[PDB]
Amino acid sequence: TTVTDCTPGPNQNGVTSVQGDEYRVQTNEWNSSAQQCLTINTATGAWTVSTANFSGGTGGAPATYPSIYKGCHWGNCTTKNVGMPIQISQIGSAVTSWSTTQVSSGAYDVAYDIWTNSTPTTTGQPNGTEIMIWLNSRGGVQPFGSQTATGVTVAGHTWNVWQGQQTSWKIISYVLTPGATSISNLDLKAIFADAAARGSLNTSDYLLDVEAGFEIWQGGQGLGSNSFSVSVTSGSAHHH
Ligand SMILES: [Cl-]
Ligand SMILES: [Cl-]
Ligand code: NA
Ligand code: NA
Ligand code: NA
Ligand code: NA
Ligand code: NA
Ligand SMILES: [Zn+2]
Ligand SMILES: [Zn+2]
Ligand SMILES: [Zn+2]
Ligand SMILES: [Zn+2]
Repeated sequence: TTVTDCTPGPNQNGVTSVQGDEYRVQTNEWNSSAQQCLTINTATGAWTVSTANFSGGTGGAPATYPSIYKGCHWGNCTTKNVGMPIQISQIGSAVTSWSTTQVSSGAYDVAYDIWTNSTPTTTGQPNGTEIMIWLNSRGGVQPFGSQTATGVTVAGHTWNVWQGQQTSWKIISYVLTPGATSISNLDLKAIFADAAARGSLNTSDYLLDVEAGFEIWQGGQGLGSNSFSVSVTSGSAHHH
């Protein structure tokens, strides 16, 4: 039940189904051909960056974003107990937990990447909002855009907020302050409400996916995911 995927970027994505295809793990080396290997437990969904040593500057785009997700990434979709796509305004609840393993070397973030879109499906780049949630970072890396709030309270935690404009979507990043290696029962509905209040999210958009992993600029070996869960609910109770 343990698989190792080194699919080289920048144009190939290696995608591994885990936990009955409730989640998928992707190499997603979207900006590099440097060696990157993931080791993935398909029963538990745990994974590790077992081989990586990225080099380059700490500015601009990262080399890679190896990640686990529920929902659709560029048309590659999970198939069990999904709850997405769903219009943000129609979400009943949305909760996630993530436990990570970090290394005190290199330059990276430890981040959720959450996509929204005007229509419920897309084959490519979402056109709504990218919501990032940085549990931690090191090595001097910073979020896209500009810091627009400092030490704000959202969904029971304290954050700095960064907002930016990409070519066809808006980005908002919640930077946990101080950083940590895990988060439990994070209320994404509360995050979405805040992002809408701050002008970064149209709540008529569809939520496409919830991803978590590491944007890596330098290093990367030994970063990992111990456990990951996403629950997005809708509809009413009904048994047959
Ligand atoms: Cl910007
Ligand atoms: Cl689950
Ligand atoms: Na499940
Ligand atoms: Na660079
Ligand atoms: Na980024
Ligand atoms: Na991004
Ligand atoms: Na809530
Ligand atoms: Zn990708
Ligand atoms: Zn906290
Ligand atoms: Zn905690
Ligand atoms: Zn905490």
